[PDB]
Amino acid sequence: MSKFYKIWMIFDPRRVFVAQGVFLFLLAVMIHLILLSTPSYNWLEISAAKYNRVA
Amino acid sequence: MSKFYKIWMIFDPRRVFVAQGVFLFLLAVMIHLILLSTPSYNWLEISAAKYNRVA
Amino acid sequence: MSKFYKIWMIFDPRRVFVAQGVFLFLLAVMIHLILLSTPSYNWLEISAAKYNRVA
Amino acid sequence: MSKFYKIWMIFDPRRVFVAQGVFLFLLAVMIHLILLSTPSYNWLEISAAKYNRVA
Amino acid sequence: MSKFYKIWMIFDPRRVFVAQGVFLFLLAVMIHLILLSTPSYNWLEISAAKYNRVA
Amino acid sequence: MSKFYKIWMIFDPRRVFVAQGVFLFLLAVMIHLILLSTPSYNWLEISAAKYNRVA
Amino acid sequence: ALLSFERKYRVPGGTLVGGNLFDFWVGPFYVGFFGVATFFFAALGIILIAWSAVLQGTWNPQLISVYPPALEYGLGGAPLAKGGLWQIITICATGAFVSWALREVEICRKLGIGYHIPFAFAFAILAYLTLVLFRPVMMGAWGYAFPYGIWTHLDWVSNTGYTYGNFHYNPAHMIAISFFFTNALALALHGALVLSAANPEKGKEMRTPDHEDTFFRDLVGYSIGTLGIHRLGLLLSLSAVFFSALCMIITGTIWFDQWVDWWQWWVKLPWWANIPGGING
Amino acid sequence: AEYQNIFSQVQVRGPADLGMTEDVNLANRSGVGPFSTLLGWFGNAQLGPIYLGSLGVLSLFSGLMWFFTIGIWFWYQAGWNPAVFLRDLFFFSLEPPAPEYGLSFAAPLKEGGLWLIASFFMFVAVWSWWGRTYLRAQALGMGKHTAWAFLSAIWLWMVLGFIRPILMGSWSEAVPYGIFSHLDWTNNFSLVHGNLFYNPFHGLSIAFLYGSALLFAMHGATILAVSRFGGERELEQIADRGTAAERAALFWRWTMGFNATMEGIHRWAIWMAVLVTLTGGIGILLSGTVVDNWYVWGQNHGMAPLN
Amino acid sequence: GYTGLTDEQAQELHSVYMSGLWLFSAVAIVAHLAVYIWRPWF
Amino acid sequence: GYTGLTDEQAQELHSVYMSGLWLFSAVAIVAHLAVYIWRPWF
Amino acid sequence: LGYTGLTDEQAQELHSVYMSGLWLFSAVAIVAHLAVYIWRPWF
Amino acid sequence: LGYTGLTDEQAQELHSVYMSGLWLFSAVAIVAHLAVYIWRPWF
Amino acid sequence: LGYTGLTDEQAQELHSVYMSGLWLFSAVAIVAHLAVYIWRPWF
Amino acid sequence: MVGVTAFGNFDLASLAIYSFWIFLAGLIYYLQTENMREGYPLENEDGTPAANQGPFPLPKPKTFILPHGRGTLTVPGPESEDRPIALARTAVSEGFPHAPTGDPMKDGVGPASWVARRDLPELDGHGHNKIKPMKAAAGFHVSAGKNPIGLPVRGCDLEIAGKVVDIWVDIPEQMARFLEVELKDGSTRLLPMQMVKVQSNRVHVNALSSDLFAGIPTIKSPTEVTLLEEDKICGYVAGGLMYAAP
Ligand SMILES: CCCCCCCCCCCCCC(=O)OC[C@H](COP(=O)(O)OCC(O)COP(=O)(O)OC[C@@H](COC(=O)CCCCCCCCCCCCC)OC(=O)CCCCCCCCCCCCC)OC(=O)CCCCCCCCCCCCC
Ligand code: BCL
Ligand SMILES: CC[C@H]1c2cc3[nH]c4c(c3C)C(=O)[C@H](C(=O)OC)c4c3nc(cc4[nH]c(cc(n2)[C@@H]1C)c(C(C)=O)c4C)[C@@H](C)[C@@H]3CCC(=O)OC/C=C(\C)CCC[C@H](C)CCC[C@H](C)CCCC(C)C
Ligand SMILES: CC[C@H]1c2cc3[nH]c4c(c3C)C(=O)[C@H](C(=O)OC)c4c3nc(cc4[nH]c(cc(n2)[C@@H]1C)c(C(C)=O)c4C)[C@@H](C)[C@@H]3CCC(=O)OC/C=C(\C)CCC[C@H](C)CCC[C@H](C)CCCC(C)C
Ligand SMILES: CCCCCCCCCCCCCCCC(=O)OC[C@H](CO[C@H]1O[C@H](CS(=O)(=O)O)[C@@H](O)[C@H](O)[C@H]1O)OC(=O)CCCCCCCCCCCCCCC
Ligand SMILES: COC(C)(C)CCC/C(C)=C/C=C/C(C)=C/C=C/C(C)=C/C=C/C=C(C)/C=C/C=C(\C)CC/C=C(\C)CCC=C(C)C
Ligand SMILES: COC(C)(C)CCC/C(C)=C/C=C/C(C)=C/C=C/C(C)=C/C=C/C=C(C)/C=C/C=C(\C)CC/C=C(\C)CCC=C(C)C
Ligand SMILES: COC(C)(C)CCC/C(C)=C/C=C/C(C)=C/C=C/C(C)=C/C=C/C=C(C)/C=C/C=C(\C)CC/C=C(\C)CCC=C(C)C
Ligand SMILES: COC(C)(C)CCC/C(C)=C/C=C/C(C)=C/C=C/C(C)=C/C=C/C=C(C)/C=C/C=C(\C)CC/C=C(\C)CCC=C(C)C
Ligand SMILES: COC(C)(C)CCC/C(C)=C/C=C/C(C)=C/C=C/C(C)=C/C=C/C=C(C)/C=C/C=C(\C)CC/C=C(\C)CCC=C(C)C
Ligand SMILES: COC(C)(C)CCC/C(C)=C/C=C/C(C)=C/C=C/C(C)=C/C=C/C=C(C)/C=C/C=C(\C)CC/C=C(\C)CCC=C(C)C
Ligand SMILES: COC(C)(C)CCC/C(C)=C/C=C/C(C)=C/C=C/C(C)=C/C=C\C=C(C)\C=C\C=C(/C)CC/C=C(\C)CCC=C(C)C
Ligand SMILES: [Fe+3]
Repeated sequence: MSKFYKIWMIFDPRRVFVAQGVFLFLLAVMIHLILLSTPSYNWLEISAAKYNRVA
Repeated sequence: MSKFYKIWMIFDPRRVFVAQGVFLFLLAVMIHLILLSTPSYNWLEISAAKYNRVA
Repeated sequence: MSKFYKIWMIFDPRRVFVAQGVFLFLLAVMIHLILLSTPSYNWLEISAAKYNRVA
Repeated sequence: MSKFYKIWMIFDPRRVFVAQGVFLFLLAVMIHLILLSTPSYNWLEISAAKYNRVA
Repeated sequence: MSKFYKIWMIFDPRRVFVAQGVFLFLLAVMIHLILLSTPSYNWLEISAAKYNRVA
Repeated sequence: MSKFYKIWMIFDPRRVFVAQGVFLFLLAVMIHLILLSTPSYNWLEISAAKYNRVA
Repeated sequence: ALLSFERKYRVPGGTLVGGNLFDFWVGPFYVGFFGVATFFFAALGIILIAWSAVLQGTWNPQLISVYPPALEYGLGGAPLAKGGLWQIITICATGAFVSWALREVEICRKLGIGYHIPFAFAFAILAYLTLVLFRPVMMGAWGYAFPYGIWTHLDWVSNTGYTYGNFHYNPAHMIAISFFFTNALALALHGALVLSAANPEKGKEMRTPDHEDTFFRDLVGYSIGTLGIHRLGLLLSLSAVFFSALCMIITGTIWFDQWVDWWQWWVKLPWWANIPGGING
Repeated sequence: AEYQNIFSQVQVRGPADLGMTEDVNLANRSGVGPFSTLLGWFGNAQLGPIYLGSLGVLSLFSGLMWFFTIGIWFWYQAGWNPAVFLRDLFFFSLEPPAPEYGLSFAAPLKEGGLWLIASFFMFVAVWSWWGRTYLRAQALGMGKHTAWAFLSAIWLWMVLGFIRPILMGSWSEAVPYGIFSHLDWTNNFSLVHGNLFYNPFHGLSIAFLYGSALLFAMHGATILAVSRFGGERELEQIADRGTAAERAALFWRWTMGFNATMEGIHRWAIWMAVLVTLTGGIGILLSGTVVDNWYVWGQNHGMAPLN
Repeated sequence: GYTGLTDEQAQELHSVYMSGLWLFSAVAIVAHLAVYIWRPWF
Repeated sequence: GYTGLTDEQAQELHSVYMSGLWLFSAVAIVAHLAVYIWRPWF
Repeated sequence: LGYTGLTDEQAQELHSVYMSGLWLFSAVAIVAHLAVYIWRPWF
Repeated sequence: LGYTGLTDEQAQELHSVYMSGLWLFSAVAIVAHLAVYIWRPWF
Repeated sequence: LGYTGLTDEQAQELHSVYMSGLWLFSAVAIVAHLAVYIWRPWF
Repeated sequence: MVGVTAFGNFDLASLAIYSFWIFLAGLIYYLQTENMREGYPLENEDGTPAANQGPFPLPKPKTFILPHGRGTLTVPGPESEDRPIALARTAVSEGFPHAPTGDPMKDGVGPASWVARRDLPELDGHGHNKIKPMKAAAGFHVSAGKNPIGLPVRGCDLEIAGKVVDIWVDIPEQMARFLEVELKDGSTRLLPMQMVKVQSNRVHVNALSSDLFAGIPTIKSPTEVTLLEEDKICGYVAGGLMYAAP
């Protein structure tokens, strides 16, 4: 575990930082998409009932 | 088992770490999607019923 | 039988190990999906009925 | 019956070994699929009746 | 009868053995499929009746 | 009738023997398929009645 | 006016008809015998379209529509206002398109190049003549041809298609579509690959056709080559139009029913027609 | 009749050709494949080598899993019967979730869950192939025209399967995986939206699709017509214009009054093809979201007669 | 000789080919006898 | 021979191949016995 | 010794920074998850 | 040697590691099958 | 000494950290399975 | 958004279609000006700049950087013929043909035209001579199709001009690019591979009568062909289709 750093002599940081930057963004958007598609967690739609802004 | 380390004498370490990273990502997403697609294990729809949210 | 190892004089073991890995994984994935399609063996549904997780 | 080995002087073992490997797999899968589609021999549907799992 | 072996001076046994392998296999496949198509010879359907295995 | 051997001076024996092999297979199979197409000679269905195999 | 290299090529000869009577240029355009023929038919066909717009009583160019004779007229002549103008404009279109191909043959001769271009264009002419001439003549009425109108010819495509159900099930129409999509794929790739070599990253030298071969082998494990790609783009385009013409010449002449019902011949092959399960069991 | 240069008369085979190095990471490039004498009549005979690497493996594995997920659903729909599988092969279909499920991931595996799983593997496979198409050009120092051209096709594909379903609010709007079923979807889409012929961007998309057959016929015939002057060697005609490029230019100038260059015809080519799916994707994105009946929209915009 | 097989090579190779043919065709006859004993077609 | 192998190599190669085939055949023979005991097809 | 041509010390420097960026990111991630759990539990 | 370029010494050791993987994988597969069988027999 | 150009020592160096990573990942996965089993048994 | 208009019938689909017409007009202007990098400015038949240059302007110069040290090309640029053209006017008006003043095959005009290309070989990606005689590239051999080497070469007059002694191959593209023909004086010529028909017992050259083969422009080195030499050879042979009389 103390040699987890040894990866950087194996993998180029330019490749790794871009690949991880793309990955994390799409994972985050995927989860926000999943929750917005779920009526029990759509925070905009929850607020519409909580404050009765609906109708 | 003492000589499984000789895998690294025959396979390039980058190709192995990439191929195994790719595998574990696709497998993990597939199982979470199988469970979301399973009415008895979708955690979002479970909690929606448990707390009388719209479900 | 004792000479079976001479297979590695015939085939590049990198290509065999790659080919074998994807063979095993596709075979295993097919068997699990066959059993999930099989109502008497879908473990996700079996537990759902055992614990009354639907209705 | 003794001289059969001279066939390896005619065909490259790499090609023959791969060809018979693919043949045996595709034949075996075909037979198991013929059996799974045969109601009198689908072991998954047999054991479902034998143990009254159909309910 | 004595001279039929001169066929190997005309046709290179590699091409002959491949062509013969395809021919004989596909011929066997024809006959078994004709028999499976034939009510008096479909051995799986005969065995089902003989052991009452259907309904 | 003696000089029929001259054919082999004009037509390459390989390219004739291939043509004969394909021709004889096609002619034989065509006749067997015609015979099965007539109930008068379908040896499977003659046998089915003779041995009372479908009743 | 000339391209800076053009003068050395403007020699006499190569004309198929008329010798030097029309062997001259008009601006950039070569004339020749068939250029005179082309312009006459083109101008007449265009002007009869504008006159048909007067008879129809619209000046919106998207509503202008010249309909063929009704089916009651068979393959005979119709009144000009009621299908006869369409018939003359069809003659003019055929005269213009054929003259244009023949004018291209003359330009090929004067430049000493192969005849591939007028030959390829002749496929488009045969697809046109299939839809306006050969198939209507087989079916026995000019009214099975399409109307000359920007949107009204799409009504003909719709109404002709839905006469046979979903027209996607015509098996030759499927093959034509496959060539049309594959041609458009290959044109995107070929344009991009040549441009990516001539226009590399900033400061780099022009790439060679060795880099072009290398990129596609790296990408897909094969490379058709400089000559293969131009053969392919030609044959994909011509195959698309051949199978398009074929799909229509059979439609309403040897096939009359819903095209979806054709595919049952495979489903009802007797070795598996009755086997339970699936979609058709 | 003369030689038309459509099939080769003589094939020559040298050594295997390994291709340019530049900045290609040569450990990731395979050996060369076998030669095909059949392909040699029409183009090059050599198969391979191929470059794999990281986006390669990602794309090929996800693409395999997409294909395998559909295949198993077809084997299930066949009831595992190998005969029914071949009878009904074009009739099987992995359908998207039903409309009541909206965009929620809660649909059962048989009612649309496997379609989401299949669609996820397709998403990763196609997008990782795009990055692979960008990086293979980068390693050779080439322009990114091929990756930007591929992005135009991805745009239509993303609209069909992802963006428009989200904007319409259900996965039921997406295309099913199946031979006849995506055709039934295409027909049904046009009927629900009131004849897609009267969509102006479907009209444009067809204009560029016909134009692509027009233009590649013209260009392919042109280059074969001048191939007797080495005109197929287009990069050397760009660098050092020969008689091939001049005869090609003067054919079209004398025919139709204007002409391209050897470099500039490939810009016409790329845009004619790119505009097929660019305008196409817009035309689908407008369908149902902005216009629900294109024929009536056509009547209000002066392209169909009023009632 | 089109294949380059010498007369001795062809007289050898044929002997092994025939040996396999007789073995294969023998096993086929055993199979036919068993299936005839199970269910005569003639 | 057109594989380039010496005869010695072909003899060696065949001994391994056939030992594999005997092992594969043995498992198959047991598998058919077990299935025939479980559920005869004749 | 290696593929990238980083030194062993350059690897350690970059890794120490990378890990700190990860810990800052995940620290916010925990606070967001705990906040959403307190607001609206999913179990 | 043969066609690859591995020697007898190299191949005979590699095969032992391969077979160590085979039996370990197979042993877990036996345990998985027996556990599933005890839970739910398929014969 | 092998195809990869790694030495017998470099191959042991990298294997030691690979197993360090594998055991950590699987340990977290084991904890995740046990938590979910306690929450909602699938057997 | 369905039915929502800013004004009139102008909905969001109207905004799209009008925006596209602006984009298309811009793209067509971009495409045409890109295609003016060769052959412009336009000239009068005497060679002076034509008063009408058309509606599109010349694009700004781009520079291509050529591999293997061969310099840079700027386009558009100064673009003289750089050679004599043996043509004379047949009319005082513009737009008529110019007749050859002498022998057009040898003067290199009309379909016999050729361009002052670079007098160096075309190179492959490594910088070797791209096209070579096959004897000079040892791995190459005819792998399928009728091998022409040793066949007699027949003209359109139906008389034998010579025999095929080698194939000149494109090395990277691995294709036959010329046939070398040995004439009845033992001097050779290159024939373009696309101009010949490799029949079962002969090579037929439909462009040339058997006497015209001596007029084929000869290469200066027996082991390479320059781009200038290629154009002269290919032009000369194609010129025969118009100018080879019976
Ligand atoms: C439904 C969608 C369709 C969609 C249709 C398809 C759309 C997609 C394809 C787009 C293709 C673009 C075409 C292009 O690049 O044009 C510029 C180029 C430049 O040539 P140039 O050589 O470098 O310069 C011009 C000049 O030096 C040529 O020599 P010269 O001056 O001695 O002779 C003149 C020519 C023809 O020139 C002209 O007609 C005037 C310029 C036309 C420019 C067109 C674009 C800009 C103005 C557009 C609005 C002009 C409004 C007035 O030769 C002759 O005149 C000899 C007589 C024969 C021609 C008689 C024409 C009779 C009048 C008919 C009406 C013509 C209208 C243009 O060539 C020309 O100028 C002549 C082109 C002639 C055929 C054009 C066909 C394409 C459609 C019409 C033009 C594009 C706009 C849609
Ligand atoms: C009843 C049927 C309807 C109809 C309904 C539709 C619908 C619905 C659509 C079209 C669309 C199209 N129609 Mg329409 N259409 C009809 C009538 C016609 C007629 C005609 C003569 O009547 C024609 C010529 C056309 C023509 C066309 C095209 C211009 C356009 C598709 C462009 C394209 O490239 O797609 C093919 C290209 C793609 C789909 C892009 C694919 C890219 C992806 C990334 C590829 C992934 C590959 C995958 C991973 C597999 C890999 C395998 C490899 C071996 C590894 N239509 C009638 C009116 N049409 C489309 C459009 O754009 O409309 C505006 C569309 O969505
Ligand atoms: C065969 C493969 C593809 C192909 C090839 C092709 N087309 C070609 C060529 C080639 C190789 C040419 O050499 C030639 C050319 O010069 O190109 C610039 C041509 C050409 N392809 C053209 C168009 C075209 N090609 C099409 C298709 C295709 N062309 C095929 C897909 C299509 C469609 C709809 O798919 C169209 C519209 C022209 C640009 C040109 C032929 C020009 C020509 O014939 O000019 C002389 C005639 C006129 C200038 C005008 C004639 C006017 C008529 C007398 C009146 C109008 C009648 C018409 C029926 C009205 C229709 C109304 C519509 C709304 C229905
Ligand atoms: C601009 C519009 C046109 C367009 C453009 C276009 N398409 C493109 C490109 C461009 C410019 C590319 O660069 C790209 C490409 O690479 O082309 C060669 C592509 C492409 N266009 C494609 C298809 C396509 N394009 C189409 C259309 C269009 N493409 C338009 C006409 C169409 C249709 C329906 O019209 C199709 C089907 C692909 C050929 C390619 C994109 C490839 C891709 O994304 O693939 C993803 C999937 C995989 C990588 C693998 C799938 C599974 C395989 C079976 C591999 C399995 C391997 C595994 C290891 C096997 C193991 C087996 C075990 C059992 C042992
Ligand atoms: C020294 C020379 C001496 C010459 C002697 C005289 C010879 C005259 C006969 C000529 C023989 C061939 C005529 C064609 C076949 C025939 O019998 O047709 C007779 C049918 C009549 O069918 C009628 O009868 C048909 C049935 S049937 O065929 O009779 O069974 C029926 O289907 C149809 O509706 C009905 O109209 O008419 C035609 O087929 C139409 C011919 C159209 C020609 C002009 C076309 C103009 C319209 C636009 C298309 C333009 C295309 C331009 C192409 C460049
Ligand atoms: C679906 O089926 C129907 C219902 C239609 C019925 C009819 C089906 C039908 C027609 C079936 C026919 C089946 C046939 C033809 C089966 C044939 C099977 C064969 C050929 C099997 C062979 C197996 C061989 C094996 C397993 C060999 C393995 C060899 C090994 C492990 C060792 C390999 C050798 C070496 C490593 C060499 C080392 C030495 C050196 C010198 C390098
Ligand atoms: C890629 O190329 C190479 C050459 C490198 C090959 C690589 C091959 C390789 C090394 C693969 C490795 C694979 C691994 C790590 C596989 C591991 C598999 C495991 C651990 C599987 C475990 C399965 C367990 C199962 C199926 C258990 C099932 C139990 C069941 C169904 C019943 C349980 C009953 C109850 C809980 C009830 C009673 C008890 C209680 C508490 C109620
Ligand atoms: C109503 O039903 C029908 C439609 C089918 C009615 C009938 C229709 C009809 C027109 C039928 C016509 C049938 C005909 C034309 C039958 C002809 C049969 C023939 C051509 C039979 C020939 C057989 C020849 C054989 C088996 C020859 C074998 C030769 C062998 C084994 C040796 C070959 C020689 C060598 C290996 C020696 C090589 C020597 C050297 C020096 C290397
Ligand atoms: C319903 O009725 C139907 C429609 C199905 C009627 C069909 C009627 C019909 C046309 C049937 C046709 C049947 C035919 C033509 C069958 C022919 C079968 C033959 C010829 C089979 C031959 C088999 C040969 C075998 C198994 C030989 C094996 C050889 C071996 C194992 C040895 C290999 C080794 C060597 C040769 C050594 C190499 C030597 C050296 C020196 C290197
Ligand atoms: C539901 O059922 C169906 C309807 C789908 C029917 C299915 C029936 C059917 C046809 C099933 C077929 C199954 C088959 C053929 C399975 C075969 C499996 C095999 C061959 C498994 C082998 C596994 C081997 C393993 C796990 C080996 C691992 C080796 C490892 C980890 C070490 C590799 C070696 C080294 C690192 C070498 C180191 C040394 C040096 C000197 C470099
Ligand atoms: C439909 O079927 C179902 C889905 C229901 C069942 C399918 C069942 C099936 C076939 C499952 C197969 C499972 C297998 C074969 C699992 C194998 C798992 C293994 C071998 C996991 C190993 C994981 C190792 C990890 C995560 C870690 C390694 C760490 C290393 C080497 C240290 C270096 C790394 C770093 C310093 C991290 C740097 C940071 C980043 C972000 C890369
Ligand atoms: C021999 O048997 C084997 C099992 C071995 C192989 C059988 C192989 C076989 C029969 C394969 C069949 C394949 C077929 C017929 C495929 C047909 C595909 C067609 C026609 C597709 C058409 C259109 C597809 C489109 C437009 C898809 C777009 C998808 C997109 C844009 C992805 C969007 C992503 C999602 C909705 C997923 C979102 C999920 C998450 C987690 C964010
Ligand atoms: Fe090109």
